Order: sequence, then C-alpha cells, then structure tokens
Amino acid sequence: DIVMTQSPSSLSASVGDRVTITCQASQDINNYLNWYQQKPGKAPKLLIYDASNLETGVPSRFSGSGSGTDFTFTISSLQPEDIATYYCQQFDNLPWTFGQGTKVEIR
Amino acid sequence: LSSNFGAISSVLNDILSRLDPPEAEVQIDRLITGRLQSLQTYVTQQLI
Amino acid sequence: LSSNFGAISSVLNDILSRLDPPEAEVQIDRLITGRLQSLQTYVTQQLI
Amino acid sequence: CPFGEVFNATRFASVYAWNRKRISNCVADYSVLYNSASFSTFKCYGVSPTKLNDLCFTNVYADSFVIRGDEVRQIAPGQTGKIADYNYKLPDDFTGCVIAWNSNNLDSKVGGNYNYRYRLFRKSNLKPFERDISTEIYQAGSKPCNGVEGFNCYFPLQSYGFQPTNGVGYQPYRVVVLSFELLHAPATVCGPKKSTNLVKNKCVNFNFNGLTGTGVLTESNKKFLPFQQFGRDIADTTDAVRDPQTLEILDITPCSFGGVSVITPGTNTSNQVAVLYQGVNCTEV
Amino acid sequence: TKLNDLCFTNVYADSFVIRGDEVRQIAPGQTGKIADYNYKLPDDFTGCVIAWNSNNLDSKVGGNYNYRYRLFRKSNLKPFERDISTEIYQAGSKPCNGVEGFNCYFPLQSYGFQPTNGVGYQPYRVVVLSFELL
Amino acid sequence: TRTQLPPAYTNSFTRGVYYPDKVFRSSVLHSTQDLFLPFFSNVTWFHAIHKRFDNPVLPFNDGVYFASTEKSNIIRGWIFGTTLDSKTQSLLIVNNATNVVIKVCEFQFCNDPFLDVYYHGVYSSANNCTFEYVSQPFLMDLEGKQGNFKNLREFVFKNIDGYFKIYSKHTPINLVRDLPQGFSALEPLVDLPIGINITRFQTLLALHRSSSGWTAGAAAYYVGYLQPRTFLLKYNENGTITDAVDCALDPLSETKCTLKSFTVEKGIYQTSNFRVQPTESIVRFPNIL
Amino acid sequence: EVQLLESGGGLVQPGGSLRLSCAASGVTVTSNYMSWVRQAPGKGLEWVSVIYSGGSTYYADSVKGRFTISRHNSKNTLYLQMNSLRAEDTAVYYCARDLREAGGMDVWGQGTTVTVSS
Repeated sequence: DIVMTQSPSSLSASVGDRVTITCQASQDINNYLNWYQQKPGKAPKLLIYDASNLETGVPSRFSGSGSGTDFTFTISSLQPEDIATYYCQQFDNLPWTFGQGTKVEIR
Repeated sequence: LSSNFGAISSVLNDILSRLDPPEAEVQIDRLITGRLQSLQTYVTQQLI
Repeated sequence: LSSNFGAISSVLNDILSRLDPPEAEVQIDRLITGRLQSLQTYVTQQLI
Repeated sequence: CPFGEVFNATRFASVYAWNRKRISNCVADYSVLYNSASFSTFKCYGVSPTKLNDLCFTNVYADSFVIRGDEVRQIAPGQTGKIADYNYKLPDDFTGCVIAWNSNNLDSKVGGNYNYRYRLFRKSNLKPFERDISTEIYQAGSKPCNGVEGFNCYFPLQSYGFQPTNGVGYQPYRVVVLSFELLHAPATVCGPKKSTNLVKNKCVNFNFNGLTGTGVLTESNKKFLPFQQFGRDIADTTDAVRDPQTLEILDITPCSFGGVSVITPGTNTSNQVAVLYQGVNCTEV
Repeated sequence: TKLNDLCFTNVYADSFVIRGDEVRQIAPGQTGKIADYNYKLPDDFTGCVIAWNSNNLDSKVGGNYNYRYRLFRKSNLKPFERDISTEIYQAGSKPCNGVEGFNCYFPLQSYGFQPTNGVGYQPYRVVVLSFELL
Repeated sequence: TRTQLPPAYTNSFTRGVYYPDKVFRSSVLHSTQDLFLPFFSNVTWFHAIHKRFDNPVLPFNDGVYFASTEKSNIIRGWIFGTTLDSKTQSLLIVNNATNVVIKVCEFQFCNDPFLDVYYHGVYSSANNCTFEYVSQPFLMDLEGKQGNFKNLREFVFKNIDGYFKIYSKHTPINLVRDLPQGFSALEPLVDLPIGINITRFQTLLALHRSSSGWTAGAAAYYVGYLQPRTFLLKYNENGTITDAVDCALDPLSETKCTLKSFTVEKGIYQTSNFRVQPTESIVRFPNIL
Repeated sequence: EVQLLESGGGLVQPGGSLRLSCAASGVTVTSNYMSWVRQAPGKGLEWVSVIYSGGSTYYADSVKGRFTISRHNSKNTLYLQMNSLRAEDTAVYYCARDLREAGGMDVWGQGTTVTVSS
C-alpha cells in the first residue's frame, strides 16, 4: 500500500560538515517518525524522538523540524561518532515497505 | 404462520440472510417442511 | 419416487455404496420417512 | 488407465494455471490404488471415495495445483475462502473430492518462488469451470486505480511466497481435485466387472452400468432412434434396454405380479390349509 | 438492505475521533494497536462502522492537540470492556508519584490533528454501531 | 473497403425443437426446463449478396442457433474466443464437408480473416498450445442439386456446466418464399469436455474459385438466441417428437403446460398467480427521531 | 531484573527444523507488542514478523507461514519454531519490543546468527 522512500539515498561529507536529511512519506504521517542510529555492527539505537526534544546523550548540534508529511533533520557539526545510517519508516500500515536510507559517512 | 414448528423463528425472511445460501436454502426448506405439514393438516381437517 | 426431498440421489443402490452405513442408513431412513409421509397423505386423501 | 500418471506425477502446477488429467476409455480398479496410504490428506464428504469400481462415472478429472493447506480442509459444501472465491471455485453440488500433500521443501526456488500466482481480490463470485483471465482491477478507494497500483489499489496478480520455512499448518500443499458428472451419460470405465448373457421369459434383475431393475427381458418390437441408450413407457418406468456389447433392444416387464394370501378353515373344524399367490402366473408349481 | 427492518433491542453507538486510515482497521475480529488498549470489537460484532472527515473543524492552525488515545493497559481487551483508570502504571520498582518518566507513564497521548494531514490521515469522527440481539 | 449492410431480422415460428437428453421416450407428454429457442422469436439473418463484405460477430453467453439454407455450402466453420489474438487461445472449428477439425492454439489470424483458398489458409504457423482434435470421418450428402435451395443445416452449441455440446440437424428441405416453415428435432452430435468458457464467436465466410485473385458467390445464414424456458414434448407411437410447446409464450401455452395435455376442452382453469411487483421499497423516518 | 537473551541456530543441514528462544525478564509478554527482525551480515535492517497481545500473529507475504509460535509463563519466554529453514535466511535474528507512539524501540536485544548454508 504505502511505500515510504527517503528523498536522499547516499550522502557523503567530512567531519564537521552540515548534513540535511529529508524524510518524506507517500501521504501525511504524524507522531510515527523516529530518528535512529544503527551504526555498523553494533545494535541499533534510537536517538531523536518527535523531532523536537533532545534525548540524553545526543549533542545539541543535532536539530529536527517539520509538522506534517516532510520532516527535516540538520547536523551542524558532523562527528566520527555519527558514522551511521538513518532510517525513518512508516510502522503503521503493514506490510512495512523499506526506505532508501540516509547513509552518512565521514571523510 | 406465526408458529415456530420447532424452527428458529416464524419469519421466513431472516434465515435467508443468516446462513450461507447453499445451506440457507435448506434451513428455508425446513421452514417449508413445517409449514407444508401445517398445510397438510389444515387441508385434511378442512376436507374432513 | 422422482421426488427426493433433499436426497443426493434417487437410485436405491447409489446411496448405500457411496456413504458409510452410519450415514447412508440414516439417509435412507429419512428418505423412506418422506415416502411414508407421502403414503400417509395419499391414504388420508384417498380414504376421505 | 494411467494409474500412476494422475497422483504420482513428478511436478505439479500452480493455482493460476493448474494442470488437468483425464481418465476415460480404459479399465480402472481403484481399490488397490486407494489402499496405499501415500497421500497426506484425502477428503470426501458426500460422494464415494472408494466405490469408483462399483458405481463409476464416464469422465474422470484430476485438477492439480498448489494452494494453502488451511483452506484445503475448508473445501467442503457451504464453506468459502480466498481461493474458493477467486482462484478455484466449485458448484453447489460439487461431485468430487480433494487430495493434498505437503511439498514445501521441493517447490521452492533459490531466486524466489514466483512460479505460483493468484488473484488477490474479486468483486463477485466465480462461474463454474471459469478461470479469472480478465484484467479487471479491483477498486477499494474512491480514486480510480488507473489499471495499476496506487492509493488503496493493488494488482490482482500476486506471487505466493512459498518457502520451506513455513509451518506444518501453513505450508504449501499440492492439491488434486477429483471431478466427474453423474446421471448425465452412460459411464464407460468401471471396476473389474465380468459380465454374462441374458434370458427371456424368466424374470431376473438387471444392472446395466448403474441402471438397476427387476423384471422379464422380453422381445422389443418398436422402432427406435439410433442414438438411444434406453427408453421409458407411460408409467415412468424403464421400458426398454440395450445391451452395451451386442447392440440389441429388449423390453422390461416387472416380475412377481402379486402377493400371498392364506385360505384357512377354523382350527376347531380342520387344519388343512390352501394358499393363493395373488395376481401372478404360477412359477414354482 | 435489511438493516432498515431488523429488530435489535439495543444499538451501542460509540462516538469518538481518530486518524483517517485507522477506520478500516476497526473490523470484527481485526486486531491492531487500538484493538488491545482502546477499543476492540467483539468476535461476533454484528453492526456497522461510520467515519466522516472533520478536518475543517477539528484541526487548528497551531495544532489541535485536544484529542488523546490510550497506550497502556493492565490487561488485554475483552469483548466490550471499558478500562478508564487514570492511575499511572508501575512497570518497575520506581514509585510513580503522579509524574512522568520511565515505567511511569500516563497512558494518554495527544492526537496530532492538524490541517496538514492528508485525506487518509485527517481527523475522522467515527461512530461504531453494535447491534444487540438475544 | 469494409462496409456493413443493415442487420436484417427475421421471425422464427417453430424452429429449435430437440431432445433434451440422451434418454428416449415413447407415447409421453413430458416437460423439461432447458435452454431453447422461444417460439416466434428474433433471428439475425445476415447476407452476402450483391466492398460489400460483412463481418458479423455475436456473443455466446447463453447460446445461439446457426441455420444455413443454401446449396454451395460456403460457410464452413466458426472462430471462438474473446479477442482472437495471442492473449487468449482461440478456438477454430472447420468442417470441409468430410470431417471436423478443432484447434485452440496461437493462430495469427489476419486483420480481415476469411477462408481464402487457391490451387483449385487462415494461419502461417501454429504452436504454443495443448489442445487439438480431429473428428472421425462421416458421410455428408455431397450430391449436387440444381434450381431452388434444397438443403438445411442447423447447429446448436449448449453449455452444460462448462461442457460444450454441439447438436446438429442436416436435412433436405424445399424453400418456398424465403420464410422458414417446418418441423423436426435435433439429435446431439458431439461434446467438447474442456471446461473453458468462451465469450463470443465469428462465422467463416469463404472465397472459392474453380487480393484480386479470390472470388466467391453469394451466401446468407440465420442465427438464433436461446433462452432458459420450459417446453412440453409430445411423443408418438414411433416415439419421435411430433409436437413441442412453450410454457411462457401465451396463456394457452401456459394452460397446456400446466395440464400436460394438448387437447383442452371447455372450462375455467388456473396457470399461475398474478402479483404486482415491488415497485418501490418504503423506509420511513420521523421528520425534523 | 530486565534482561533479554536469545538461543537457537548453528550450522545444521538445509531442510533442518530449528527453534529460536527469546527469554525476556522484567516485562509482560502477554500484554505487549513484539516483533522478529532478521539482519544480513553487513547490511541494514530487515523486518520479518509481528506478534500482538492476545494471540494474533502476522508476517509479510513472503513469510506468510514461516513461524509456529508458543509461549511459556514459567520464565516469561517465547519459543518459535521453523520447519525446514531456508538457505539465504542465514542472518542475525532479533526479538524486539516496541513502545510505539511514546518513543519507539530505543534499545535492541542480543541477536543470534543462524546459518542454513549447504
């Protein structure tokens, strides 16, 4: 039914560079969007929820914005700890189709 | 017509809309059996 | 004879050889029940 | 008959395109073929599973495909399902039986089992012996599907994800549906039946391929159409019979023209007693 | 067709407001996120489900956050059970003295009813008509 | 240069009587519910008589009749299917007055198909199918008559639970004034136990010679339309159908169907019950509870 | 105290049935939503199946009948059987519990690698 694909598919930057991620859905989603950090090898970890409140551990450099279909994510200073893949998906209407995924690697 | 004769109900309409048609026709035919026994009794008593 | 009253077949042999006696015999019993109802109706109207 | 070419086939087809094997014009003894317990599931409800040899049928059909096992036991009169509504539908008086065997670890493919396809939705029921070959799209939402996927719209053709990993109750089952027609044509392939000749003026029982009766087999003397199998009189009785081997026409007249009555005097007066056989020309003498 | 002229002693008309797409998920026997904590239809639900869009009235420019849905419950939903307890669940050894936190959650979370939502996700006013027969 | 002539229509008086089954009967008055041709019905009568090339295509939902009254026997077969292309396997039945051949394969039919032959070919190649049938040879009356039209061919395709049974009746007749009369019965010819439903069909119009090298004469044929009705059938001493009557044509036919008799004397009778249809359904609601 | 461990898997031959076990302590299996997710070595996430509260099992279309699910309340554990596992299903498996609309699936379990190679 609903397929949710990331607007960016492969973004590569260096340490400290800005990262802009657009998370769009087929139609409007609300309160069903989370910002994760899976990282190579280690277990996935959710970092940012509701795109407005910072969680314990996440640096204040990360920001999220948007109210509706499109949610935007901004990294002012990229750090080596952020080598990861961001996945935001629609966990509402089964089956859960997969997105493009924003793989951020530092240079 | 309002008597059940051991049936679920005396309204012939409901069972057609209750069970699956390939069997709901048989649960209508049991109503037909009761009501036709009723007619048989009615006509034999009418004829006597 | 041509009236089955819900039978699966009218031939006498085409009832025993297919289903189990626990079911085939009961099928035959209710079919013969229908025949006996026909006989009662026939004799009642025939005797009036 | 090809006993092994029906049930023990090497490969089976899908529900979208199920393969049909026909049996006719041969000799079939299904007792030994049924005796072997080589089938995981074989279900019959209102029709003979075993006496195909005694009371047989003209045409035998075996439709083999692969479906879900949980709906295999749902193949019964008065039952419905996704396959029973869209892919494989049967008439109200379905004359047949179902067979199912589990083949989860052999039907699978390395690159994904796309060989099995099915219709996902249909708006109405299916006609007897109809296969859904129309490209009509099912509409669930208000916006038209435009013949393709979209908002609340899906392509009816979908692929079974039949993997060996499936559970015992949900594994794919190769299913053979056995079908025929009854009381429409003289059957040709019954069991190991040995035959014998007939006699006139001596009342006997006749069983012509399921057509049973009792009477004298006397001379037929009326002109008949060449395509006749048997005839009737005014009394709604089987009046004429044709021998399937030597094509000759004969009449039927039921035997035992009467009953028994006993003429007796009073036992205080006598004990000698006479008997009448009512209505019948005397036979025992 | 026959619902016009069928006698039922009572009709349970349940009125509320939810998100647009979740209406079809409210079906007899269907299970999901709402069928375990907020409202589950009975396995013999003989009735109807109605839902109409009300984005014009029930959506605020700044965000209409007046409608809430319940997330946690002490037990699974039985046919037509209403648990409206406001006592904070204790999912651990931490005492829940009326404040939020881990293992101390008030089971109610606000609906995001905004005009930005799409037709399939706009606030729908939903009424379920459950007919009762003896 | 394909032009279609107006669809001339004709009335069928007493055509379409046939034995409902393989069981023979004698001196009975039997009723049966079967797909028939209602008495005094519509038949589409198509011509090919003096660019003027007709291509009539008709549906096969319930069943139809095919009637030929001609001596040249130009029409030889039928094409059955839905689109007659690679999408659906198309049935082809052809009878060359000696035997009948049926093939359901990927026949690349032309845009304007016809039975054009020479050296006195509807396909170039055939493949990708699992069906083929050739009927055993039979003796058609190939003796040539002159003058007026002295042959009659009747063909029926019934659909009994997916099995397509073909019934035939070929007899010499003496046409009078282009208005068909007569009386006969149709014997079942063959059955097709395939079980694949066919939507519509086309009839074959041939070109015969002893683009610009193919010529032909004139031809015409009737097509009927079956309906699910009930008939009575009277059997004579020899047991042949000497009379058949509809059960819904006129109240006299309904009367004879109910009484199972064909000689009805004076009296007031009953046939069925009259009833005004449910013109509307009335649901009500308190005004503005 | 809260702890989630897993058991099951190895180098069994193809067509050999197996049984994963998810032992969770500190939560209630009966009244919570849970999912199973398999991940390829060196790749991204890949969801498999969902279990709700009250005995409602669903999967994707490709894994329609994959699982046979049972639970034991002696230690609040899940057992989950696959008959005749598949070759490319060699992956690391996780049993997961999602809090949904109050912060979604922050911490993951352990995850065990299952190889069904020939």
